[PDB]
Amino acid sequence: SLSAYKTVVVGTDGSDSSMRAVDRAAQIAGADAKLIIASAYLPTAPIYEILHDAKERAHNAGAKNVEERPIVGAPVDALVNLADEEKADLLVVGNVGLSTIAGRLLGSVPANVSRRAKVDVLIVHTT
Amino acid sequence: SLSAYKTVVVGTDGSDSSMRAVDRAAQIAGADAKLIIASAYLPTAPIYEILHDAKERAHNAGAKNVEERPIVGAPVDALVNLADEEKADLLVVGNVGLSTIAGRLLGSVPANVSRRAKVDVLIVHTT
Amino acid sequence: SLSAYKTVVVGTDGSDSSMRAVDRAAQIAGADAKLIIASAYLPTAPIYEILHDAKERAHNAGAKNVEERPIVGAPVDALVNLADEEKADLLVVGNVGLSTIAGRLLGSVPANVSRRAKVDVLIVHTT
Amino acid sequence: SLSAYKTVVVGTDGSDSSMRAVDRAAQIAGADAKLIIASAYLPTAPIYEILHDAKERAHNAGAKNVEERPIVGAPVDALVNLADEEKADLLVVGNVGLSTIAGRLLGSVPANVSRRAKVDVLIVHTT
Repeated sequence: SLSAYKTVVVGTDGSDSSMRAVDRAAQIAGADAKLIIASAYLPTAPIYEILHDAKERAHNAGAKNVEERPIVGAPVDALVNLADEEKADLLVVGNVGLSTIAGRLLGSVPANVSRRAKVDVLIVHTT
Repeated sequence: SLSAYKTVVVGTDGSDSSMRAVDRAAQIAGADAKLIIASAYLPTAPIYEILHDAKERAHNAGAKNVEERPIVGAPVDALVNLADEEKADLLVVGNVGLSTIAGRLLGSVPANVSRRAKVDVLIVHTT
Repeated sequence: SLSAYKTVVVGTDGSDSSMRAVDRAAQIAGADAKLIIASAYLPTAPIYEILHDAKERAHNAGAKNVEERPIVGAPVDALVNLADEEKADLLVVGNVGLSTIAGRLLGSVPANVSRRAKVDVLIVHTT
Repeated sequence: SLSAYKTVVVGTDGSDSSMRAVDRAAQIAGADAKLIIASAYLPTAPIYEILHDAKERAHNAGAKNVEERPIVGAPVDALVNLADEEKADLLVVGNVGLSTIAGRLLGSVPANVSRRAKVDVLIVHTT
């Protein structure tokens, strides 16, 4: 008798593939959940334009409670910290990878399956 | 303009973790989506009792169009095969892993982040 | 003109796969390199017997300079710390995994290939 | 007991990263082992030139028995096939990855640890 996701965080770097993850995250967050869009600062900084556009796409997709957020430093650690400070219950990202031997050999199976079967993959954490 | 998922496939082994994944999967499939519950066969077989209970769990969660299906041979290839044959647009599994050096060192980052942040992780496929 | 590995760290939980990784790590360390054998502490603690035996097997494999080390807390973070503290140049682990749908879906590709092609995999870091 | 590797394979795309992995693979191949350099085809031919540059770097690294070999189709499967056809006992790749939120979140832990500790990672298969 679980409840719907209340705090969704989605990462975007502005790529077209990335925007699809934003849309899906928007559809899930809807009008009752909080949607946080994040982007890693690799280098007004250009990231803010990416966040703004992403925030607009989210609104057009149905997300009413949207906010942007730059990620600083080692992205994954920052993301985990964000999830904890915002008590996120769902994290979303768009699949991506390299078509080279190394790029593929060093990947993760979930990302691989997602690409192989052109499907989305959901990992449910355990208490 | 994104609509909800139509064909949701979830994996389970009968453990507690798997049941949470089933709940979440059911909650998403709801009533207007097809929910296929899969389980890997690895020695009527006891797997059918697990699939039956999971099926009832999916029902007690809101899933209507529920159906069970045993996974045979290499589970990933089978799963990829099942999704392609059923036009699935969402695969779901409960997180799981080993806590030994090798167990943790050989895993995937999404699995790891899911555990560290006690949050679910969604990988959205691209074109 | 890259030279041979000088400081090798291998992890073991005392299983048979792990012991094979110990033999391989020992074969690489030989008589001119330092071999550090690590094991994650989960719970004289039983971990010391496992370490002692691993040390014995390393010697019988030609490794002259071998020391044991218990790993505490989150395993990967402890391993990264050890590698930094001992200036390691090669980490070794025996492949391992779960055979359930989730176990396989959440794994890494390098571990998958290792099992698929029954071969050892080596990831070379970059600057 | 165990003996050094006899058939070593190493993928490369010509990148600086790949070249470092070539050097390491060659250092291991030495003179009494065969080094098979591989490169994905279609991720006087661009791929053949890369393979040429690799054979030369390998030779200088101390590799005696070297041989170029283009990979066709999905790199991983081809690599797995190549491994079995050549009965390779070791695969080598240069660590590579994306720095975006998705890029790091979707990677594998072995690749990640290799980057964090700037160390090489070896996964020993079981039997």
